[PDB]
Amino acid sequence: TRSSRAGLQFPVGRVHRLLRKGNYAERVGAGAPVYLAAVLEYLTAEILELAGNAARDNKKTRIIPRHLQLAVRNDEELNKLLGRVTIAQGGVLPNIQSVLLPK
Amino acid sequence: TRSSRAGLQFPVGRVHRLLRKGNYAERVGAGAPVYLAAVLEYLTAEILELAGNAARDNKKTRIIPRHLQLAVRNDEELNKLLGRVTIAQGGVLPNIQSVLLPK
Amino acid sequence: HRYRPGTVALREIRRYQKSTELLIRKLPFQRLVREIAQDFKTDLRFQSSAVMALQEASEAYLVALFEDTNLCAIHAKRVTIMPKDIQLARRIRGERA
Amino acid sequence: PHRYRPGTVALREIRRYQKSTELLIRKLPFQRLVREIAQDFKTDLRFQSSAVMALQEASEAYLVALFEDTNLCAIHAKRVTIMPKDIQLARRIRGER
Amino acid sequence: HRYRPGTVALREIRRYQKSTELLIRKLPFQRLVREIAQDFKTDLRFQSSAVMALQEASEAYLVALFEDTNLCAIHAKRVTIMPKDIQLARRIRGERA
Amino acid sequence: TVALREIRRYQKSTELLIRKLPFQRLVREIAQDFKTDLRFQSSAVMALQEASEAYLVALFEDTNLCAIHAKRVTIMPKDIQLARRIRGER
Amino acid sequence: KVLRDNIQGITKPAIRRLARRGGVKRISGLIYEETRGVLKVFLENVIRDAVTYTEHAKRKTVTAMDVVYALKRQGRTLYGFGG
Amino acid sequence: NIQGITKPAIRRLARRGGVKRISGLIYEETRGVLKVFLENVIRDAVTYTEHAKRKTVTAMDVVYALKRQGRTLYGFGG
Amino acid sequence: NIQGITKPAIRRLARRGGVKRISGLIYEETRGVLKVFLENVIRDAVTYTEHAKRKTVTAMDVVYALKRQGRTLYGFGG
Amino acid sequence: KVLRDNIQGITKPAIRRLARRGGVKRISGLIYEETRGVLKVFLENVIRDAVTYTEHAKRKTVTAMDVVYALKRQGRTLYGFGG
Amino acid sequence: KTRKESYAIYVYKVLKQVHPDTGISSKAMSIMNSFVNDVFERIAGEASRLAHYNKRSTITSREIQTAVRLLLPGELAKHAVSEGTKAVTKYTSAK
Amino acid sequence: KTRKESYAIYVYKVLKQVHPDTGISSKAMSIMNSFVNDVFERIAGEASRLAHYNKRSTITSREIQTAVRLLLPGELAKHAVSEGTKAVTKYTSAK
DNA sequence: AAAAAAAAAAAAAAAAAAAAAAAAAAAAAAAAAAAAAAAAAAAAAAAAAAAAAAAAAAAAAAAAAAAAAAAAAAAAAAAAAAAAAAAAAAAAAAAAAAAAAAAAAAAAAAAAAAAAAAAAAAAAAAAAAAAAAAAAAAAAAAAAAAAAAAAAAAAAAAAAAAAAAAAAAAAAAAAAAAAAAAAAAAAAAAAAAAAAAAAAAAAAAAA
DNA sequence: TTTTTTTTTTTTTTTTTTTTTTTTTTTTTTTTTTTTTTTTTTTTTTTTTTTTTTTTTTTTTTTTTTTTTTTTTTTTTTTTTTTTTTTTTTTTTTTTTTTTTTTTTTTTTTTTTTTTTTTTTTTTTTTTTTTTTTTTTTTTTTTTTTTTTTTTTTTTTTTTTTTTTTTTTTTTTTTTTTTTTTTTTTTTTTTTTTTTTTTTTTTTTTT
Repeated sequence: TRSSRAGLQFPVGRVHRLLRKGNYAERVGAGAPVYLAAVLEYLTAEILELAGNAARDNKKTRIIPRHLQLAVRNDEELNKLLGRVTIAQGGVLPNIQSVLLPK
Repeated sequence: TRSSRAGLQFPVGRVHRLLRKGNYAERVGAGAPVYLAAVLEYLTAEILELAGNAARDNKKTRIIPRHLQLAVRNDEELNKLLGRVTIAQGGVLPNIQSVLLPK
Repeated sequence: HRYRPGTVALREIRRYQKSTELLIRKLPFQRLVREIAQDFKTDLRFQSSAVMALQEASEAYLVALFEDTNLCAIHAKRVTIMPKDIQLARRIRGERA
Repeated sequence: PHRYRPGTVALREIRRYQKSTELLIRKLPFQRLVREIAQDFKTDLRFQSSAVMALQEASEAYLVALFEDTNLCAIHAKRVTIMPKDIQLARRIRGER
Repeated sequence: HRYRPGTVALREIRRYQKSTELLIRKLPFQRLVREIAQDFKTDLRFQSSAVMALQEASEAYLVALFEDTNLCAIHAKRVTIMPKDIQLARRIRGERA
Repeated sequence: TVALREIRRYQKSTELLIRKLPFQRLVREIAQDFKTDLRFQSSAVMALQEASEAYLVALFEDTNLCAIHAKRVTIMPKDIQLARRIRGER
Repeated sequence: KVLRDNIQGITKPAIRRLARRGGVKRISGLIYEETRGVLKVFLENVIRDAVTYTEHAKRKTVTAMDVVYALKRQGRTLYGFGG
Repeated sequence: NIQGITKPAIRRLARRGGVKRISGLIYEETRGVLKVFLENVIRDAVTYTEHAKRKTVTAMDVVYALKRQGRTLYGFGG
Repeated sequence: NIQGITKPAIRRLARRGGVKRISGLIYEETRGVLKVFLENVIRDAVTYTEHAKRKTVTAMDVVYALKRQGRTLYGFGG
Repeated sequence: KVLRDNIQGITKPAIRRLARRGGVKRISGLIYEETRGVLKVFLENVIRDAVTYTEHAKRKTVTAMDVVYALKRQGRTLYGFGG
Repeated sequence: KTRKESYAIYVYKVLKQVHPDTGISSKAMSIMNSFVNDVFERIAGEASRLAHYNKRSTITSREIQTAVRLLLPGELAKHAVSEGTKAVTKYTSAK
Repeated sequence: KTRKESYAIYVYKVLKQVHPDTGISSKAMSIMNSFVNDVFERIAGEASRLAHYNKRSTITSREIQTAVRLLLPGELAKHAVSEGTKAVTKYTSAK
């Protein structure tokens, strides 16, 4: 398939059909689905690697949404990317202000 | 026979139906359907008398929207009623500018 | 025998003022609107009722255009119309820029 | 005996007023006029200051709208000293009588 | 033995930040959903997915508001919450008209 | 008295408080610092103005409300910092 | 109290200023009369609206939202005063 | 189409409207004004036709679109 | 009815927010605020539901209503 | 030519003008710096957005349409030049 | 199929009243039906907006009469309100 | 019978590459699929926005390039342009 | 300081159910050729930036006065916090019910396309003179600004009266079910009015 | 000023088609009871405008000239106009063909209904302490005002370049077909996380 012919993992014909039904332009270039597939593949690779690091931190084998939330919340700019976004079984990080603890 | 009891023609039961299926509010004073019916017979009677006069003057037993547009356009107030309202194939009165007239 | 400009013109003015029926030939403008309506959606059948209503809406808009255009030409000290009148008029009305 | 060209202060205050958004109507005379028409219709109506002020800016906006329409019609009419004929032309084309 | 004020609060705070779960059992929340739903139309069968997402979203939103008020109290040099805090938080969030 | 006189006077109108010359100067500063060889739009400059004062004054009153929520009339930078914190931007 | 001759409260300089707001450059001395007349007629329209509204408002006091109602009736929709 | 409406057609229209003398550019200028108005009308028509999941723009939907544009016209069985 | 949100539950959620000392007044007013939140979401969701022309609400309606305000949530396969 | 220092050049009194526009009566003097910071970050964001638009347009100048594109992109809804 | 709403009988009898012998055109009665619908639409909308301006959810004759005096010209308005009073008193006389 | 679509195979492969010895919760998977669809629609809608802005009814990877430059944090953006250009050039050289 | 008290983390064993992997269904994309239209390349063109300069003046910056407001401290009330206790309902799994919503078919509309007939709309050429508009003339009107003056405006204060809020009735409007037919859909009859042909007379244009 | 030339407007006769009544029915309304609560109703008041006067001066009105603007004429050019002939493409009736929205109804799937017990929560009550508020100092920062100038703002000028139209050939993407191959679903397993239980030590609170 053209996926291999571009050296990617994503479904090029399927995603092109997605773009077609998208109703965004009458016609489009051929490499555009390749390009978007590549960037999405990069992003998913990054986020899954961070989640795997998190799973190492809590010493687990599978992947939990809480791991995802911890990973994203640890990095400031990634959070900025997912600003107004929230996640099922998200949770929040342990964050306590200085004066809150007793003395 | 609510209409006969109210002394009009338009169906008070049906007009009240159209009122409350207009879903305007929950409870309704009973005078509203009768009053609305009455004002409608008044207005249709006035416009119909004007149309009949225009038709018979036009030597036309049948009422035509030419007659209706004549009636509306002669009366400036009735024009005001149909301000942003136009007539179906009524047509324009002969209203020629003064200078365009032959000498 | 030759007739100078203006007389038969005004005769047609009054004849078309008394008349109201469609002057635009039905099928050509029907094709016009069929092709215009096709610009967005496809597999559109077309019942003649909406067709005729569209024609009449267009024609009423047009007659408003002409009456106000002639009025504007009067205001501009003319009896011949050039398009400056239509932009002025529609801008006064508020539709165009 | 200082003399500016006829219209110099006019245009200078043209920019000044366009760059300003202040009510030009004198407030007490406006409230008096509001009272005048209110008495014309039905007396015993307490005059809210907010209602009267709202009337003031709404009336002035209606005014200024008619002013650009009339002035631009006159300019289209190859004139700048607007005279009442342009005014009723503006009123008629707006539809108001 | 009786514990000093604050210990329970901090311990539960820590355990909840460790925790990841809803802190409202379903049935009252579902019943509230049901009694608010028909206020527009009766006989609406509900999706469990829908209602669960509703619960989660409500919880997230209110937790966000909680941190909002916590920051407010920090700004207040106070360690106790009170209504004008949430009023300010809502205003600055701008969700309230 | 004079400070609150300035309050009412500056809240009166919608004219452009800032001056064209320095504002355009900052425009070219924040332009050339990234990419060269750009001819600007005066209309773009006007939009830059309008947006800048709009956003700033938005911050101005809402931080003012925060500071009165801080029970005081003299402002503090941390008031602005909290305001932007809830504003959700970073 | 009833007052007459109140359309002249928009004095000649006031009319000239309002014209300058609309961009009118040169003004004939005849403009002021017609402007007074049209202001009179439309403002009578709006106060008729207000009088009707207040008479049905269980009120004997024309108020701001009454003016809003009169405006929105006469094709003058706008923000600012509620709704 | 836009020449399925011809110059003599524009003449007849202008005579109905009382216009006497016409410029050439008037023809195409008015044709374009018709184009834009008609296109806005049909855009509302179709959006609330297939909004009402219909393959064909109904005359009643036309009535709605025109009444939205404040140009109400009677005689369509509402 | 609306009191289904127990005040100890409110204390627990405050602890999730790390709140320390909580007055009673906060309870009822926050109950009202969340009620407002809920009515917004349900009205928008049913707007989409009738827009979908069904008398059974769907989770997709819920999520789309959420996105109507940028209230994006995951884990439900839009 | 060279570009330098104009950002700081903003007069503190102009900022205070804007603050009285903001209705703040009493003002600590320690605000001008962070106001500079926030304004410059916002405006650099928008100007870089504009530059990105223009470079994909292959045009050597800027456009107000691009300006409003960036404005709405960050979420600063505003008509007047469009819509 | 469908029993589409119409006012043909009522308008026809109104005709037979105002002009005892007068012909008809189908488009004329369609105009009449659409016109009556429009009257209902505008009057009802104004009446509801008035009823909510003074904070009441009961559709009484009071707000419809105030709306019609807002809308109809003086002659038409006063004649309409007198007609409404007549008709309502007639019905209240009966049951 | 409903044929709902996701990216379980694709996300599973990515899981393998970044962490060969790991599993997954289907909840996290649903989150990931919604994320995929979300980012896709955001970027594509902005591409269509550009298609209107540029007066061109066509989009290329260059369009997407500008769009992602708009949409993503700087470091991620430059990484992104790296792989996007690489993949596009690789495929174009390839067939 | 120092020690006990929960408490909570670390480790470990049972256990259960989730993840996932092989096979089948199926549904859809790669590959293939034809082509028809958007865009690129480019040359010209003209519109706007922009670079710079003097002239006018205004905004601001520093210094000094000054003053109020914020922050720190003291101290007391109390009200959430933190114990105890009793109580009840959330739930979780099973059993029940019932119905929301949809594919295949089906009956029925609803447009669309063509033959082609003829038939008047539209086209064009070609004459041609009138009108749009410039050049120029006549003129009149209104705008500018110094004076004088009317009264608006800013600011305080007095009162009575509109109506807003607080309890409380009534009464008015709604809900449901049996009684009962009405307002629309079809058929057929008939007469109102266009069709057609022509006559009377009156604007149009030449002398 | 008189006379010709259409050209329209008017009257008779045919027909046709549209209107109007009469038949069918079913889908809508009336009546009656029952409920009930919104809407009104009465009191309290209170504020909220209305009512006036002074002090400051601001806005309006007057006046003179000059001047500059609209209007009028004439002359030009061409701008439309008009006529007859040819072109044409409209549109109209009947026939094919599609096709296409709508609608029923089996199934099927999915939601809503009961039970219960029971437990873990909620609720409640009683100390209390830390938490909030409130009050005093004070000092210090933040401010206004004057002067100086260093600054901005305006208008030309000249450039120039930088966008912008159009035209051509290009890519190149779209369309339809076949094939072939992909993604999803089920079942099974196992393989993990979960639960519980014990041990450590770590702090909070008391001595």
